[PDB]
Amino acid sequence: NKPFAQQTGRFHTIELQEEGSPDEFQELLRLQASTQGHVDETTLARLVVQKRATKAILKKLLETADRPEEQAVWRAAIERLVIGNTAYDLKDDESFAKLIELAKKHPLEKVVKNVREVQFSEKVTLSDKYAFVPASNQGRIFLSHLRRENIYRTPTQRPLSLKVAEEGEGVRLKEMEEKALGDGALGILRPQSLGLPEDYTGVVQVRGELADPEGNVYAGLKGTVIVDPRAKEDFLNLNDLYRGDTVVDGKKYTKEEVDALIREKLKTGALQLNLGIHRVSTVEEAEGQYSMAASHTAYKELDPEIYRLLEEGVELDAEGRPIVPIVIGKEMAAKLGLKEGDIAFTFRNALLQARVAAIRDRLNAVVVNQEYAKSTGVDFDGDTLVVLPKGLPVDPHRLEVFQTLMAHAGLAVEPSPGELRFKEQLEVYDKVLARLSKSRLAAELRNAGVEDLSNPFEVVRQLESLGEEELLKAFKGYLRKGFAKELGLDLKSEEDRARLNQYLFEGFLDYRKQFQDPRRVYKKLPLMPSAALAASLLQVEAHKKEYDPSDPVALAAGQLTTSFLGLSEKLAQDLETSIDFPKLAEAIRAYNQAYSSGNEEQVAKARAELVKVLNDPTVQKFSLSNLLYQIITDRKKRDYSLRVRTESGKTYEYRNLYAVLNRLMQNLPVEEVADTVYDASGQAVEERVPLKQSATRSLVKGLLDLASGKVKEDPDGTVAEDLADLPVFGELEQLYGLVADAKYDPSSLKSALV
Repeated sequence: NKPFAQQTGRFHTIELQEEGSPDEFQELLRLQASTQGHVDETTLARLVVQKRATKAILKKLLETADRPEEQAVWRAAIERLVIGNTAYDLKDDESFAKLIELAKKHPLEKVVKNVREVQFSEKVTLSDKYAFVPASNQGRIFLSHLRRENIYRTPTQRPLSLKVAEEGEGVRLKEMEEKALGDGALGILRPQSLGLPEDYTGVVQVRGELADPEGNVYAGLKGTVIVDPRAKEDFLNLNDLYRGDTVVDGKKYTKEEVDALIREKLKTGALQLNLGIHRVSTVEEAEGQYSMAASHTAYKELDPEIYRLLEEGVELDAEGRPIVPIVIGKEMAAKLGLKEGDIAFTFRNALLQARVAAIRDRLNAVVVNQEYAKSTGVDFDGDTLVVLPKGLPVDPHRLEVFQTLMAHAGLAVEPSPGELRFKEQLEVYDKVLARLSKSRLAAELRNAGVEDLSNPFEVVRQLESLGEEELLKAFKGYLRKGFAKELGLDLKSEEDRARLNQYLFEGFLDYRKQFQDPRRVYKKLPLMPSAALAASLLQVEAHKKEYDPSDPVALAAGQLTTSFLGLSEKLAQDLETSIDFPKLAEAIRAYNQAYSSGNEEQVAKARAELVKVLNDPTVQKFSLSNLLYQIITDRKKRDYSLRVRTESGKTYEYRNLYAVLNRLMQNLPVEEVADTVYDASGQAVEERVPLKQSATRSLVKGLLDLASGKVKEDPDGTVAEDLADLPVFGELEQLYGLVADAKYDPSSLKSALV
């Protein structure tokens, strides 16, 4: 309902972009289009984030001369401010006095127009949208800026307060494997303890913190919990909380160092958990219905049938479309007309075929194994799965297809077959089957309608399907004597005999209820040779780097550069209308076949065919489009870059993804907008970034005082044409101070700005 900053009180929040006012960053971004990609987006982003934030912090520092002890917290979001020639070290009671002095005597947009430098506190955490600063200086908040924005900017409803302790009544803090309850998941507590309607049974998405009476907060939490009355204690996994890795009072405290501090407070019974609910998992319609996704691993304890069910593999159907075990609720199973064993479909708000393996009375999640839906990138912090009925009015894609496209685009690589869930059992069965097929008993079976004896799950099914109890005792009795010999068990020894029925039935035959063909049910799904190929064709990857953690602009600057994820997505859709998915699919199926068991000529020819479909320009651009969308989405957290390795042998690094997106769009070569160029092994052959930066600060200065007449030149063929008639122009002028120092050769300005 409102930001967890405000529902908890930790931080004060000031907005960075005012009411409906124009996006000055979207405008600067067409300096990137005019220069054909030779300015630096994240520098443009910096100038904007420094302006927007300096203005906000002043305007607050003025509306807050009346609430004057609340002002003092905003004072220390800015250390030193250079306006004109005078410099204002706000820590001085002197300088600060003077700063608020001129603050009133001149209107805001003129004070900001003149700030030449600004340095922010370690205390202010800047983002694309807000400036957060902590409420009281008394305590200390042991998490990094990235995580404060992560945890505290989300809207949650009114925050609860739960006791943490190890013995007694409260919440307990186990120390298990990381992600042990699934990735986005960080705890299992009872519906009652966080105040939900009696015996709720689902998952709920929270934004909690872990604090003490004195105002120190040691870990913050972001993700979901699993609500369930069937579990005994309310417990949070500690290794899934965000703690440490930050600098309190000049020292970095590591994860490990803060984890020590918690165990010491926890023992003293002075450690709470302030938790805010953000969305409670209903089951609501979409046809189709959907709710949140839980990992089956968070059920080995409570309801281990669910755990063990989704643990025993996924089966590829006869056409290669994986069928994945899910577990749905009563409500859902109703409205969508499904019962145990029904094949449905599911996708995250790739479209996979689902096999219902269970139905529960009070469940309102959709519980899946995550390793088998990694192809729909399900994330157990809030992601929702949709289920559609058995009606199947669509074409669900093959494992090779998308697994091959996903790989061509750097988001998966070497051809491995799977791990068969039933490997050793099926070898035994094939040894026995040799003899069975020769026997009289096999003639009897084929006379009663069972022709193909190769699928034991089918022979047993098709039997009990049609009468034939005697032929079933005979088939079941045959395979006993068979496996017992095959495994050297003595069939008389009553504990050796219970070991057969343990191996043949309990471990093998009974799974005929979940799977259709044992020969196609996998423990580790395979990697099709076409996708290992597809990945060797494009050398595109998403290289990780953290935003400078010392400097609070880097992140907010970074988040502004995300603000065209729109165009990255239209590029994908507009692109995919072209690709003939028919021929893509056949060319892949050709290769994977001719790979597995094919002659030498075809493993040659199917290779050259698929390759020519994969090197097709519209395919390459489609896959490259898909990568960029992931990178841009991830730059909302880290300084990710694109890297590409070309026929030159060299690899190019990009963090100007808006120029990359334009070049892809207008079918221009993408290499000149690269930031750094590396030499095969050799690195740093060309570092283009420092040039691109001071160029940016020049062109901005140009664009600005060309549009305002301070340059006697023709603001006409240029991007300054009509700028000064536009609302956004009043905004851009508030960042003239930060680009004043720059210089530009006035002749070549008209050329740059066209």
